[PDB]
Formats: sequence, structure tokens, C-alpha cells
Amino acid sequence: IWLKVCAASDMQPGTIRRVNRVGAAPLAVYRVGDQFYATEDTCTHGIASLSEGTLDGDVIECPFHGGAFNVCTGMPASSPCTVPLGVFEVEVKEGEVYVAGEKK
Amino acid sequence: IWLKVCAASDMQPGTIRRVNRVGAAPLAVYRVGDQFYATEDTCTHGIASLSEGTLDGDVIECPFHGGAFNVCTGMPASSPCTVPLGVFEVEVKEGEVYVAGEKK
Amino acid sequence: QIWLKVCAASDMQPGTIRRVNRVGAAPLAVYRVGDQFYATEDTCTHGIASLSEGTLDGDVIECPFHGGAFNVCTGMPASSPCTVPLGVFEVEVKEGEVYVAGEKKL
Amino acid sequence: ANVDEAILKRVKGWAPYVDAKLGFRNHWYPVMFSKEINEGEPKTLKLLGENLLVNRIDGKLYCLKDRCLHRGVQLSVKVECKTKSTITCWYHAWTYRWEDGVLCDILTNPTSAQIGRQKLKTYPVQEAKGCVFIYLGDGDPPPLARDTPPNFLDDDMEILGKNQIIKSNWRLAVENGFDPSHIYIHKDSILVKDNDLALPLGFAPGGDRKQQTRVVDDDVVGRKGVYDLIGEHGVPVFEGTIGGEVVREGAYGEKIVANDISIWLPGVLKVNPFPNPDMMQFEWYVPIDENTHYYFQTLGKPCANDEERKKYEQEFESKWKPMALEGFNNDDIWAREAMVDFYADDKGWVNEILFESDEAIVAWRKLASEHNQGIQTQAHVSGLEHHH
Amino acid sequence: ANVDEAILKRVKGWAPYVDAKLGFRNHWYPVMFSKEINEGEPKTLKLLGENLLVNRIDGKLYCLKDRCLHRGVQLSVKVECKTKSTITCWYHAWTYRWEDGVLCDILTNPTSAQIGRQKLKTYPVQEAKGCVFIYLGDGDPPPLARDTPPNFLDDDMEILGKNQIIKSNWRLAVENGFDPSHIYIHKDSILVKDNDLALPLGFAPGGDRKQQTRVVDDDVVGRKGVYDLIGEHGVPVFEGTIGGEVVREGAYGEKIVANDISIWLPGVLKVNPFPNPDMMQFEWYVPIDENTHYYFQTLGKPCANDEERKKYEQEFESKWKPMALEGFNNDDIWAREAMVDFYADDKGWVNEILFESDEAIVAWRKLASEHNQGIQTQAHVSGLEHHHH
Amino acid sequence: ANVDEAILKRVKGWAPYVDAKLGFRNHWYPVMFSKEINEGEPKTLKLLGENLLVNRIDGKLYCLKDRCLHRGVQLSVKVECKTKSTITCWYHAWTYRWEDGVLCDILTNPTSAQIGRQKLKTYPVQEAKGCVFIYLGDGDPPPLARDTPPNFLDDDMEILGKNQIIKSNWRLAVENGFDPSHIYIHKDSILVKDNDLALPLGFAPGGDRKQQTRVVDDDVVGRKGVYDLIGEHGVPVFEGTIGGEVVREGAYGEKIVANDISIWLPGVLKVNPFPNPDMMQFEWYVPIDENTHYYFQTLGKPCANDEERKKYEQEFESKWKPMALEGFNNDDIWAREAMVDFYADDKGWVNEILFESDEAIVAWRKLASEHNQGIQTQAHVSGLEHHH
Ligand SMILES: Oc1ccccc1-c1cccc(O)c1O
Ligand SMILES: Oc1ccccc1-c1cccc(O)c1O
Ligand SMILES: Oc1ccccc1-c1cccc(O)c1O
Ligand code: FES
Ligand code: FES
Ligand code: FES
Ligand code: FES
Ligand code: FES
Ligand code: FES
Ligand SMILES: [Fe+2]
Ligand SMILES: [Fe+2]
Ligand SMILES: [Fe+2]
Repeated sequence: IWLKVCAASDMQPGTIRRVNRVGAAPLAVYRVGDQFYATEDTCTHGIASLSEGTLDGDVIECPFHGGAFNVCTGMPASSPCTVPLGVFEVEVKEGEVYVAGEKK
Repeated sequence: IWLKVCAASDMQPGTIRRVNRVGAAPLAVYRVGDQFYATEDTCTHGIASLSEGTLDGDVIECPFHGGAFNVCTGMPASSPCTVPLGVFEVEVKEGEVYVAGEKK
Repeated sequence: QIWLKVCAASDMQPGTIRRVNRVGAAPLAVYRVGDQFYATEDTCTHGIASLSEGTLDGDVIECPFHGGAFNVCTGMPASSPCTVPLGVFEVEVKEGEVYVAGEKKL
Repeated sequence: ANVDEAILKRVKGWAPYVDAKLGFRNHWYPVMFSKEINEGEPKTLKLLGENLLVNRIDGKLYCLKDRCLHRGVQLSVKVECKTKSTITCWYHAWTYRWEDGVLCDILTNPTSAQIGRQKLKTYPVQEAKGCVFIYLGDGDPPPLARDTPPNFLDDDMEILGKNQIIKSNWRLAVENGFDPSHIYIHKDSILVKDNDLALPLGFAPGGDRKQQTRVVDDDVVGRKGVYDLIGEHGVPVFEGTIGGEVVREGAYGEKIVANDISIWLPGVLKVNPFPNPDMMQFEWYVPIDENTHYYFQTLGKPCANDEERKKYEQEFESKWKPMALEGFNNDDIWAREAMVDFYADDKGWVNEILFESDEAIVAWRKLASEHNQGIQTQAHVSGLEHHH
Repeated sequence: ANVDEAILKRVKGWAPYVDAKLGFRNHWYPVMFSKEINEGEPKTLKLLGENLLVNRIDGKLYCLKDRCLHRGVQLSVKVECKTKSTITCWYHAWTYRWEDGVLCDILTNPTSAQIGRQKLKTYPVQEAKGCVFIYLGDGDPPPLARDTPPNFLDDDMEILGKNQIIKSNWRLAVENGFDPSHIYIHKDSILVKDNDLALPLGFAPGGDRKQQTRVVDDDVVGRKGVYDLIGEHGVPVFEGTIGGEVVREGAYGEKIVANDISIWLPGVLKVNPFPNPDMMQFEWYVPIDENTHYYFQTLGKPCANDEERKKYEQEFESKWKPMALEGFNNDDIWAREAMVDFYADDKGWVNEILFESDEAIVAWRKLASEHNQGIQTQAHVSGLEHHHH
Repeated sequence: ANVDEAILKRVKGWAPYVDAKLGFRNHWYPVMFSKEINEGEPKTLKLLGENLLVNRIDGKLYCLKDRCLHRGVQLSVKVECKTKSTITCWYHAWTYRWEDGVLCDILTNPTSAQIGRQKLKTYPVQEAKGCVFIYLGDGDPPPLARDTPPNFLDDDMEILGKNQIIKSNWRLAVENGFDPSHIYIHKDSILVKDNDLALPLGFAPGGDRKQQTRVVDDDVVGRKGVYDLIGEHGVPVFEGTIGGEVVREGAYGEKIVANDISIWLPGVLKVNPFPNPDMMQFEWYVPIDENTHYYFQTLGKPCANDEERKKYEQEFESKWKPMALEGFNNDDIWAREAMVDFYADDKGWVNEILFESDEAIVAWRKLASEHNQGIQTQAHVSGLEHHH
């Protein structure tokens, strides 16, 4: 199940890392200060990579249309997004970032 | 000739009281600080009750269209109102408000 | 001829404009910017307005017709709709007398 | 949302109604007759400014928004219904289920991640009394009864009607229909002479303001409406005078009609009895866009058997449709159109000078303002907007 | 009121004129000929954006706003004049007197509190020289003469004319009419050959700026206007050159016309003499709405008796109307339309590049800005807007 | 400058392109064929919102803004070319040289100080391959090659074509042209059967995002464009399915066409080979105003002499123009028109739901945003604005 992504220190705060997964959709890992969150990478509104967007606190802004999601709940924060993001639990243990295998 | 309205202490400053007369059109009594004034209740621009309006100093605003009158002179103060109100003489005797049963 | 007597330097306050009418030629405008003097054609290049009837803002004259404007030192447009530079005429003070060139700089 | 805030601030009695230029969301609206849509023949219409498609599949009606999710084209430019249960966009073949709007296939890319992950807006559709109603709203619909006048849905009530597009805002239609003094425009109607109606020129009101109307704030089914009671204590005017000289007379027929007149959200008038003592009229003014409404006219008559229904259908086509729906209501159409300019800049909502019989209209504007289920906005049409 | 503040701030010489897109309130305007309005047959028109009704009662004209006080319908959708002195709205039968606009009756409710307490807008109407003038303004009107050119109202001056609706703003019509150099557009007019006119192509002006015009604000009847004096010191152009080669000649006929040209508030040109040495042209450009005007053409000829009047009328019908009012002024109509686009966004008022003869147009813009009796606004059309302070 | 700033802030990937409603200034655009403009016959056109006059003098093309400096009338309302080298405004006879736009004479006032002191806007014009290109821009033009697709200017490439005005914005035309999945709309074209074409319904993409296209900004002549490489890792779709059942098939003809598709600034598509394996298509979508474009269609075929040029012309008139330019591309016109309403309020640039093949369109949006030579604004049309 759990996917070891990176060293906590591999991500500067307010940055996003794309996690490619063979035979599955990519994930986005968000560093929000000292916390880590994970969603699907693909905006639910289109084909945009949320890892190429803009983190404002715990809200990711899509780079295509300015749609946005809460990276903690996956719920739309800004139009035109309406379909919730899949959220993946993440655990930091011993400075290592792990992301759940499937969404809650 | 004179109608007994209320005890003067019954009206706070900036408040309006509808006076129903049996067999006649309603009146409006306004308390502006310590002075009392009286007009037709019916807005001259339509069929609104000015007693349901908003008093701002000596100016009554009609709830229908935001037309307004000076409650002392009965003269229009805001568009769309163009026709002056009937002013009714008021007299306070022994801390009780009286309205003249015809206009001046 | 070469140098046209305008007025005494002292006959002009800073931030003012004086029209200089000429026989057989188009009028000039002389501008006092602080202690310095500049001269252009008086006719706005955008039309038929007199720049001497405009407003001077530092080194920029504003035309009274349409709000176009020029740098009085360079003659170059400063505000739309002006696009054509003014002719500039050298000014000199000699015995505190203001003199403007009869011919524009090339 | 829809009107200059400076105007909405002035109309404190009824700001939401004045804002409701595109109509009220989260209500049922009639848009066509059952007979106008056949099995597997999709039909286009515009309702509250939204382009819609209605199809009949295994006898049942389905409504999809007529706007592809992908590039915003109308599917209806070139209908491709390639299976019974689906419609395929003509452009890149995005395919949607009629039943739930789900994007179930994309012929141009069967591996697309969009498949199963998007939904085209659907709206509930119900047929009742030969009429097609669309719930132009979000979430589980209320009962149709909520948004229909009393008795329209009675088991024995036989409904026949006519529908057309009229060039006025829906509200000008509602107010004209509920206006007690607008009866003046009908003084020369062929119906009044040829059906021997009593029709005054108007009413001199009696009693107090509160007696001029009866507001219904609820019943069994959550209906919201106003009855016009001007005739309860009012004096019918049969002689019209100028400077005390008689210049016009009302109609002195024997048939008493229009004893109760009520207007209901979302904008449907009931006139009982009309145009004959044994019948009722129910008419909707359905918002199509800011400028246009459906004038959805119905006549109801209790019928116990197929013989009564057949006879009623004959009298409808030979008499009631031409003499009443056309011969009477045609004057309502051009009266509505005559108010367009004064309200078109939204300034008529301030500058109108109301008189006593307008208490009916005022009661409707307040009821509508207080009990509507939502204001349709241009953003509902283009796509709801929110910045976090 | 009517134009972006940033544009008005740029046009310091004539901002009120640029703002006056709907025309000037509190002036008289001609809208039709007397013979077009018959006893008891009300007629509709739009003047300064306002829908009006004119009626003739006992031979006298009356003007009411064609907008019922109640729900804002035009009365004219279905005219009910039920007594000689009144009009009844077709909708709820609100009834108004032609004489004072007073709401005197309501057939749908004869007990209404509104009766006697409301009044529909009226405008003064006056007939002169078989033309119908409406004072589109407030309070007791000035004398008509204030808003007419000199001689128009002369006892002996016989007035004949034509009126029609033109798709330009009124100001484009005024400026074109008063434009000294626009004569170029008339160089092939049938009037030029067929009435043997002298007509230059244009003017080389002479003298100073002040000598190019006579600004009249000292007229005893209060008329305000400008004379075009370009030809007092100017050399008329009869040979137009490109590269010094003659490419065009003016017309070398014997008849001298357009000696004195003057523009008068609220927007009426006087051309004298024209289109013949013994006649005058008076034409108005009357604002209907921001996009349209009446082109109200008149020709004056002094006449002494019915014989001269009938012969004048015959030549008007057979020659002056077809050959001058149409054959000459038709080119003015499409010249006006050609300026619409540049001025339609109000940016033409900034971007125009004027030359010397436009001094006449500038003098008019300043006169109009300083002496107009009011700026018509959209709020005049819908209903005046004011909040207590 | 052209679009609500709140919408532009949302489209961070391609704001300049969304702002470019009037098109891109400082590029070459084709506007007519050489054969359509004869000696001393001036022709009017609107390009990027500007009214232009084109004239041919001693066989050379000259372009002047069709707007007199004086009172802003179109010279073209009544053309007066009095000398070979000049045009005289019909109004007050301001006279301009075709060659440099200098106000060289005024017939109405030969003493005017304006004479020699004003200049009407001119634009560079050049004819290549029987096509008239105008450089709608300021200063010394770049080489034409920069704003043409590869091989359009080849020595032997014979160019024939057709031009018309289409009622959509130019960008809808460009995106439709370069859209890999829009091939679906062509599945019933008379060209597909009558020229024996292989034509899939669409593509299942393969490989990563960067592999879907080739962005060209290394071309030595400075041309800027994108190749559609969907077919390099993609599986073409020949069997279109709904619920796994085949409802439509592609075309299994022998002739292989559209091996390479590229879009180039300022908005020209190259399809090779098309509509036959020995031919190429180059088509421009030239901005006229916010709402309309020239659809400037050309077919190129290598021809070695007059005989081949002549047989190509005869084939063009009898086959390629009716079967391909009309029979194939007519569907493109109504596809473009179908997207107008969604994009007309500028909201479609936010609300569109893209899928995988739209990678090509996004690559073009970003290219166009980064490498365009300027944004045409309404102030370029009315007269540029600047306060000191
Ligand atoms: O509302 C009414 C009152 C009296 C008589 C007829 C009517 C009437 C009937 C049907 C439709 C309408 O618009 C009416 O005014
Ligand atoms: O103004 C003019 C100057 C010279 C010749 C004719 C006219 C003229 C004549 C009639 C009506 C007009 O508007 C004119 O400008
Ligand atoms: O781009 C294409 C892909 C497959 C088949 C045809 C075309 C095509 C051919 C001519 C003009 C166009 O705009 C096309 O998209
Ligand atoms: S693709 Fe993310 S907001 Fe549209
Ligand atoms: S009814 Fe009072 S302002 Fe209109
Ligand atoms: S004349 Fe000076 S700005 Fe136009
Ligand atoms: S617009 Fe409908 S599938 Fe593309
Ligand atoms: S609108 Fe005229 S009487 Fe009601
Ligand atoms: S508008 Fe062209 S010369 Fe005056
Ligand atoms: Fe009615
Ligand atoms: Fe003229
Ligand atoms: Fe295509």
C-alpha cells in the first residue's frame, strides 16, 4: 500500500511534487509549511497538472483556468472546479514522506 | 378636530407611528429628536405607507421606490417623488401627542 | 532677423508662455521653465490651437483643444493625440533681453 | 446580481423580484404539450436562459442541458443519438446518458481519463395533464403540486391548451394577468359580446388595503399565491365618465365569470370560472430569457367519461381556443409588449406611479420576493463563479 | 453626464458641447409642418429622446409626453380621445387634459386618490411660417425668435420646406452645414450647372483668427450664433492643384450665392442668398436621439401677394425642392453619415486633425458650450434622479 | 486590454492569447489574391479591426488606412484618385500619396499649414504565390517567410485557393484547424469516399505530454509553430464504441493524408499531404474584427512548367475546390460558428473542459502567448492613447 515519495527536506515549503505511478494517474504531494498532503495530480476540470499550479496556504490553484481545491479535503475552493479531488493520506516518519496507495 | 396619538415617551427619537382614522386616509407621526411632525401616511408617488419607511433626521424615505419627503414641510427630498404631502399640525399637551384632524 | 527681441527676461514669471507674432511667418511660443527659456511653433501640430493659450506643467505644454502635449525643450510629443514634433527655436538672454531664433533648429 | 445595486436599494419592498429578470430557479415550469415530443425525437428549447434538450425514451421524458461539457457547443447543431440511451456530441463524440448525464464514452479517445468523471447537467421532467414540466433547479425536486394552482391536478380535470413565445419579460406578463384594472383593455373582446359576459370597466375599491387581497403562505403542498379580492367590497364600474359625462359602458351580459383570480409562484394565474361558468383558465408566463416568455395557456373542465372529454375537445377547438385564448387574451399580448420600454432599463421599477387596484401587484411582488426558491443569474447560464 | 469624464477633461474649449449628445434642453425645435397635423388627429414623434404626442383642438396645437404616468406605456399604442379636451390611456383609462396634462379622471376607478393629484408632462407648441415648433424644456418659454435665424419670421418671407429623419447625431449635421471647406462635396451638384452658380472648391483664408467669424451674443431678441466670414479676407479656390498641376476647377457661373452663412443655437443654419440670388435657406438639425436628427429644410422668398406665393410654390415643387433641397443637400446627408463611426465612441472629439477653415466650427462649439440653455440627459428621458443631501 | 482582467488573471498559461481577440499586430496576413486587385482599382478591407484601402499603381501594391486624418471619414465612401500617385478625400480634398501617405496637397486650401506636416498610416504590402500579404504592424517588416509555413514559398509550389468571410473569432478557427480529435466531424465528407481516404475517427494518445507535439522556435527564418505528433505513439481509432459496442467506423481508403499538421503564428495551418498524397494545404484564419475572420484556403502542388500548372488549375476548379476546399472544410465553418456563444462573453476560456488531444491546442496557446509580436487593441483602431 504506502508509497515512499521523498525526503521531507527534498521539498522547500509551499512547493508541489508530481509522483508518477506505472498503470495509474499521477499524484501531487504538497508541502504546506512543515505539513505534507497528497491529491490526484490531474485537475478534475481538465487535463492540467496541479503540480504546475500555485499553492496559497492549503489551496492549490490550477494553472489552466484558476479553478482551485483544498489539498486537505480535496473539495473545490474556486470555480470552475466542481468534482472533488481524490485525497491520499500522507505520513512523515523519520524525515521520509509516505503517501497512501489509494484515496480514502 | 384633534386626535390623541400616544404618550410622547411611547416614541423614541427617529421613529414613526401610523395613525389610522376611521372613515379617512391614514396619517404618519414622526419624532425627530424631541419635536413631533405629521403628514399623510400614503406616499404621493403611489400607494406605499410612509410609516413602513425609514426616517433619516427630518427626511422620510418611502419603502416602495426610495422617494423621500421633508416631514416638517411635506416637500419632496428624493426622486421619484414630485407632489408635496399634506402636513398635519401636531401639539404636545401634558406629555401627550395630538394630531390636527385636517391638514394645514 | 536672425534673433527676434521678445521681452525682458524679468517680464516673464516662471511657468508662463508668451506668443511671438511674426510678419510673413507662423507665430512662436516662448516658455519660461524656472530660469530657463524655450521656444516652439505656437500652433499645435495636431490642429489649429495656440499652445500659448494652453497649460505649462514643468517642461510639458498641454494643448487647450484636445489635451495633447509636448516637451517644450525637445518639441517631442508627450501626450496623445499629438504625434508630429514641434519646431524648436533657440532662445538666448543678452542684457537680460530674451531673444528667439528666426529659424528653427534642423 | 442582475440589476444596478442603486435600483435594488430603492425597491426595499421587493428587491429579489426586481432582481429576478431571468426568473426563479428551483421551480417547475411547463414548456410544451406531451403530444409535441415523440419517441426518439429530441426537442430543443430555452428555459431561464439555458438551452435544453428533451427526449422521449421507452415513453419517458429526459432533459439534458444542450451544451457539450468540452467546447460549449449545442449538441442539437447536429444530433447523433447512436444508441437508445445516449447522445453523442457531433464535434469530438463525447457521449452522455440521457438518464443521468454521465459522460459514459468518448468515441475520439476511448482511453480518456474524462470517461466516467464528468456529468452533463440534467433536469427533472414530469408530464401531467398532457403538459411537459421541467424542474429548472438543483437537487431533489418538490412535488409538482407545489408549483401549480389549486385543482389543475384534480383527477377529473380535462386540460387543453396552447403555447407560444411572447416578446416581453415574464414579470410584465404576470402583473398584466393579475392586474384588477387591466379588464379595461378587454371591453371590446368578441368573447364578451359572443359569450354574453358581464364585464365592468374596473372596480372602485371598498374596505381596507388588507381586505383587497388574500395571501396563501402555505397549504398541503407548499403553494404560494395571492387572490385578488377587489370585488369583495368593491363597486363594479359599468359607466365610465370624463368630467361627469358618460363616455363608455361596461358589458351587461348574464354570465358571471372570474369570481376568483389567483397568481401563484413561480408565475401561474388561475381564473375561475373562465371563459364560461363551467370551466377554469390556468396560464403560465415562463421565462425563456430577459426579453421573452412562453405564454402557456390551458382551459380545464371536469369530465367524468370519454364522451365528456371528446365533447369538451370539440368545443375547445371550435369555440374556446379562437374566441377566448385568442379572441380575449390577444389584447393581453400587446399590453405586455407596451410595458417593455419603461421597464427595459430597470427604471420603471422606480418611476411607475401605482394606484389602488395595484395592491394586487404589490402583494404578488412581496409574496414572490419572500417565497421564491432562488434567483436565476447570468452565471447559472454561463457557469457558476466563486473565488476562494 | 453623457460622455466619459476623461474625454470631457481633454476638450477644455467645448466640453458642454461634446457632453450634449442628446441635444440642448430649453430651446424651441421644429418637428413637422402645420399641414401634417389635422384637427383631432394626434401625431407621435420623438424629440431629444422623449416620445411626444401633438394634437390640434379648435385649431390650436397641444403637446403631451406620450408616456402614461401609471405603467409607462405610450398612449399612442391605442389612442382613445373620448372627449374633445382629453386623452384616455388604453390600459387602465387614466385620463389627461391636453391643456395642462392634469390627471382629471380614471374610468377604471373614479374614486382614486391620484385624480387631480398627478400631471403628465406638457411642452409649449407654437406654429410660425407653417412650421410646428415644440419648446423641449421647463418653465414659461422664451420668444420663438431667440431660437430662429434672422429674417425667418419676416412678415413677407414665404417659407416652404421638406423634413425627414437622418441617421447621424445632430452635431455632425450642424458642423457639416457650417463647414466652409465642405463646399467641395457640392462641386458636381446638378444645381451648380442647371442654375448657373459661381461655386468655389474652397478658400485660402486671410487675416487673423478673430476676422474668420462674427460671434453674435449682442442680438436684441437673444439669438446666439456665428457668421462665417472666411471669404471677407480669403481668396476663393477655383483651380485645385496636385503637385502644382490643375486637377479640378470650381464653377464659373453668373449667380452669386452664400454671401452670408450663419449657425444659430439650438442648431439652425441660414444661407443667404441660396439657392438663388433672391431666396434664403434656413435648415435645422433637430435631435431625435443620440443617433438621429430631423433634417428640417426651409427656403424663404419674400412674396407680396397670393400671385407671387402661388408662383413661388410652383417653382419650389418643379425646381428648388428637386434641384436644391434634394439635388444639392443629398450630398450633405451621406457626408453626415460618413462621420458617424469616428465620433460614435466620442474619441473623434479628441483625435480629429483640424485645419484653418475649422475655425468656424471651433467658434460654433464655443458659442454652443457657453450659451446653450441646458444639457439633455438620459435621466430627463427616464425621469429625473436626485438624492437628499 | 481587450478582456476583463479577472478572466486574464485566471488563464495564467496563455493570458496574452486570450487578450488577443483582435489578433496579433506586427505580422504578415494574406487578405486577397493578386488577381482580385487591378491597376487603379482601389479595394477596401478590414484587417485587425482597421479599415484599409489597397491600390495597384504601375503594377505595385500600396496600402493606406481608409480613414481621412481630418474628420475620420472613409476615403472609400467616394474615391477620388485625381493623379496616378494620389488619393483625394471626397470631403475637403486632403490629398495623400499612396507611396508614403504624406498629406501632399489640400484642394480646399492650398495655403494650409497642414500640407506636408501630416502622414496617413501606410502598411507594407507584398504579393507572393498569387497572394496579397499586408504587414499590419509598425516599422521595418520582417521577411514574409517568418509568418508563412514551411514550403509555402518553395520555387515550384503552385498555390491556388479561395477566400471568404466567416462569422467567428479567428482563434476558434485556428483551434478547430489544429484540433486532433475534430477529425470526427469529417467522417461523412464526400472527399473521404470520392478520393479514397484513410481517415480515423480519433486517436488514443500514447507516451508523455512533451511527445504529443513539437514546439518549433529553432527555425532559422524565425517562424514559430507547433507540430501535432498525436499519431507517433497514439493508436488511431477506426472502431467507435458506446458501452463497448461498435456504432461507427472510420474510413479504410488507400490514400494516406495528414502525416504532418502544424500551426504557425500568426494563425496559419499546414496539412501535408492533403487533400491528395501529392498536395499540401495551407490555410489562414485572418482576424477582421472580434467576430469575423478571412478563411484564406490555399492548395499547393509542385509543378515544373506551364503545362503542369494548367492541368493543376483545371483539376483544382473541377475536383479540389468543390470536393476538398468546400466538401471537406465546409464542416469546419459551422464547427467554428458552434463555439461562438460559449466564447463570446470570454467565459468559455475559463469553463471549457479539455481532454487529452487538447494538448495540441494548449501547446499553440502557449506558443502564441510567448512568441506573438504584439496585441492589437481597440486603441490601435481608434488612435493610440498616452498621458504625460
Ligand atoms: O382577470 C380577469 C378578470 C375578469 C375577466 C376576465 C379576466 C381574465 C381571464 C383570463 C386571462 C386574463 O388575462 C384575464 O384578465
Ligand atoms: O454653406 C454653403 C456655402 C456655399 C454654398 C452652399 C452652402 C449651403 C447651402 C445650403 C445648405 C447648406 O447646409 C450649405 O452649407
Ligand atoms: O488536420 C487534418 C487532419 C486529418 C484530416 C484532415 C485535416 C485537415 C485538412 C485540411 C484543412 C484542415 O483545417 C484540416 O484540419
Ligand atoms: S483544468 Fe483546472 S481549472 Fe480547468
Ligand atoms: S410609492 Fe413612494 S416613492 Fe413610489
Ligand atoms: S489641436 Fe492640439 S491636441 Fe489637437
Ligand atoms: S464540443 Fe462536444 S465533444 Fe467536443
Ligand atoms: S398604464 Fe396608462 S392607465 Fe395604466
Ligand atoms: S474628412 Fe477628409 S478632407 Fe476633411
Ligand atoms: Fe387580460
Ligand atoms: Fe452642404
Ligand atoms: Fe477540419
